[PDB]
Amino acid sequence: DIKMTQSPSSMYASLGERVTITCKASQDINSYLSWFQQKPGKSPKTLIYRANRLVDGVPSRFSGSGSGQDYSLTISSLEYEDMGIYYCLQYDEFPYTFGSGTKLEIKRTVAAPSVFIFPPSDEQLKSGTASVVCLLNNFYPREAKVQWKVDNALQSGNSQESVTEQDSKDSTYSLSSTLTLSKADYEKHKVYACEVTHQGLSSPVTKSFNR
Amino acid sequence: QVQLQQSGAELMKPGASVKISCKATGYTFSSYWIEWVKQRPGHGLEWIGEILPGSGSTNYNEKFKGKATFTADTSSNTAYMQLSSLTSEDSAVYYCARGHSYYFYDGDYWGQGTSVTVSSASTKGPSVFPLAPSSKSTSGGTAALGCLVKDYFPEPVTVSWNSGALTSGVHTFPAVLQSSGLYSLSSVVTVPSSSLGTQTYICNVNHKPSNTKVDKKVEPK
Ligand SMILES: O=C(O)CCCNC(=O)c1ccc([C@H]2CC[C@H](c3ccccc3)C[C@@H]2O)cc1
Repeated sequence: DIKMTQSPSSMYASLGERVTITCKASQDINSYLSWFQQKPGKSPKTLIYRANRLVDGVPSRFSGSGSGQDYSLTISSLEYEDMGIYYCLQYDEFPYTFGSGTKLEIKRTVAAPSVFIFPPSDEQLKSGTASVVCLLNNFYPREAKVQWKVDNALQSGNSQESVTEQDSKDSTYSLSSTLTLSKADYEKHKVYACEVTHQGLSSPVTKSFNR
Repeated sequence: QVQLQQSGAELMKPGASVKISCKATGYTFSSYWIEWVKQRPGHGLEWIGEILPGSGSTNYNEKFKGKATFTADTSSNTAYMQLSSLTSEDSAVYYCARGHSYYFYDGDYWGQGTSVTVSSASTKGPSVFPLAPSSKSTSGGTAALGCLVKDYFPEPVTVSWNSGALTSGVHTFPAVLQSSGLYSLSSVVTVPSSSLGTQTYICNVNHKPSNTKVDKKVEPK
């Protein structure tokens, strides 16, 4: 019933910045709004209730404000430990409803990925299956595009990507894309290639191999 | 003093029902509502409903009505949530949390969460395939190599390189659930080219649910 529109859906910020996250309710909720913080692998934690009351024990750099339909959470000077996901929740009317979340990550300078491609091993081929892997190593920001081409044929739906969390030392990410094919088909073709698009590349890069 | 202890991870077949528990302590169970929340990756947090132990009993989100049923046992201070007719859409972490009370409220206490995986898959050790580097030269170039840990169930798998002595430049990616219904992950590491001939790189893989233990040497070739 009550729609909570939370913004932005994600943001990159630097230590020391003031971060403001916005929640707008489709109707007036009389300040019955809470803010939660959730870090990787941990349960969520309540930061603010009734729009502006600080839960005991939460650092005062967090504050909430607003009334009516417009609310916000502010972190006055961002600290590394604040990275994670934030949600608002209205509890004025049933069903209580959460905003869709704001992913807060650490900002750094753009870094193109180094790209590597790996042919399936002979070990796996006996097994009858073929996995071709493409690795995008140490890049930033997160958005990236990976397109698989087998001879000239664009592959769709037979690949899956996985991404690491920002590295704790260098704030970059890494990503793997695995293209799966039957042993039959793999043999049936010649040129395997992954084309990678990313902001740090002034032009798409392709790494490929001939079966 | 106030704590909510939730029951262990559960692996259920599609179509079954599962009852998860939330044992509350350090406060008067009957006057605080117990809230239930679902988190599927990629679907943020969802409110399921809440129940007031002893009193005014329940409020459900019309969407989970029929899928979820709450109950709470006052003598044991335990609240329960039953999910029925499970599907993959129900695979998620489920949290209980203590909400408000007639007289007092000042935020929430959250349970540690209960993971529920719904799959018809059978326990299975993975096959570990090498991701061989291609470089072998120029006084210290930079090559990537790794291991593909394929087709195991259920999570998780653990991966280390050279029994843990190589941790620098190592990225073990999140597992991905394949259409086959089995999981797959890769672990990769970048080393100096120069070593590809000298040094050995073995990835150590452990899948406890199937008591699989593999040490995989990955060499250029
Ligand atoms: O009868 C009435 O309308 C309420 C009268 C006074 N009520 C309150 O002050 C009051 C009412 C409701 C709440 C809510 C706050 C969020 C809390 C919660 C926390 C985490 C996850 C889900 C839900 C549940 C709690 O239940 C907090 C305070």
